[PDB]
Amino acid sequence: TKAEKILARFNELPNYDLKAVCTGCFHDGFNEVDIEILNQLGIKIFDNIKETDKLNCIFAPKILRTEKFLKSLSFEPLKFALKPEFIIDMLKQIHSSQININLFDYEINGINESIISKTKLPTKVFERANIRCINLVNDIPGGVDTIGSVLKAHGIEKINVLRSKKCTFEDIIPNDIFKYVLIVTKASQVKKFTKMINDRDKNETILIVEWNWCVESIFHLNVDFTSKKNVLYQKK
Amino acid sequence: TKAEKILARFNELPNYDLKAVCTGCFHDGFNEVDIEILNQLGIKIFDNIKETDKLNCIFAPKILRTEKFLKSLSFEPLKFALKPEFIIDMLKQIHSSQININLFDYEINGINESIISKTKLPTKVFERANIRCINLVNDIPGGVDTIGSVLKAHGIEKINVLRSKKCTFEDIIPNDIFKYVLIVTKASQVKKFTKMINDRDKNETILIVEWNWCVESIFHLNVDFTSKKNVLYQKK
Repeated sequence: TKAEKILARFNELPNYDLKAVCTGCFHDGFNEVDIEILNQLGIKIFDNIKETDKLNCIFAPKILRTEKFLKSLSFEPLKFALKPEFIIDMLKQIHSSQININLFDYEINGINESIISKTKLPTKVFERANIRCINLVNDIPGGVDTIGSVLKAHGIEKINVLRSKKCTFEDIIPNDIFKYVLIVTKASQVKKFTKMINDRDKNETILIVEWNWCVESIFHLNVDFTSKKNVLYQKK
Repeated sequence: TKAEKILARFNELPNYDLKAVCTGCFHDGFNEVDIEILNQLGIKIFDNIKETDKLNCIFAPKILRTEKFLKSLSFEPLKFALKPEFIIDMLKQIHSSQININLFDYEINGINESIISKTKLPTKVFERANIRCINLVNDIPGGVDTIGSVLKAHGIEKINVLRSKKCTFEDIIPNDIFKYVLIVTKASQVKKFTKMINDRDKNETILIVEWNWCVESIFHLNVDFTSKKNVLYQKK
């Protein structure tokens, strides 16, 4: 309606083909007209992530530890990671002919071409890393449900949640290299799991890490097993 | 079949999803079984470029000035530019567990990933440059046929072929910002077309360049109007 009018002034409207979510921006959302204008430029911003929407883009001010940002690094592929100013400056321009904006002026820092291009690979970061099944303490910040959803988007097949305190060796699943992989928060957890596994499956390989180990692996789309950062314990 | 036999030895074969052409390589072609193998890896190598095959990949030993290479820069997008060894090494492994090969070990030397990502844009390079209709001399090496279709793949709408030397102003087309854009071969052509356009359409803008001006624009997926390299004459 009012949008057709605004856009009618334009001749060669680009189709950007962006199927995006946003994080840490656009907190006011968009009015009906801006959504229609965007649609015309082939831009849609989805409120939630759905596999069927074939998302290929994230808007964010910077690298953020959010569920959406982390998952965006599992898009197939991730086409662009852009600052919200791209949308803001484009709309302001249209609201005043032709659109001249350089999409490449708005790339998020630290999300470089080498990383983005890893999303074109046939594998996910944890599949490449041979971490198929993982154990996750249930006391983990953010809630076990969101952590697991992120880890599964990034190639982990089985997320086993361990009851804090209550658990025994039988509750632990192996990884089908490290036979046992655990994500913990407390150093008393590290000792408890080391004892338990050496008692019940002695001489088996173990990797115990904290959440930041995964997060950093995602941010780089590579697990560097030679690194000692965020590794709490390992037996190989 | 026999390829299945060969690959059945493998669990979790990758799906590279490559729709490729090759240039400067695979000159012996592939046998029936290697093609079925590649097929199972999600790799197909087409003999020619067809818009509807939605190609996303080129195999080449290095950056080449072939029609196939130049056009691969107009893929939507170009996902990988890879050395032929990628295919050779992997088929070698296969004919002899699983496939252990790193796609990124085979990136073509001297390709800028930031350049390849411009293929993700909604526009082509000459469309961005507002070079829509050009004039091309007929003695241009490689022939007008191939130069013409390379330019069209990269956003130029009309290619007007000029007969030198029996040539008049009426044989020239304007670019519908430079009103007249000419690709020439010889210094005497530069002088001729300047004289002619100034006489018949005085005080109009003119850009006269060498073929290499277009080739380098394509290699960088950018026409840099600030550079004078490969420019023979301009009046702005």
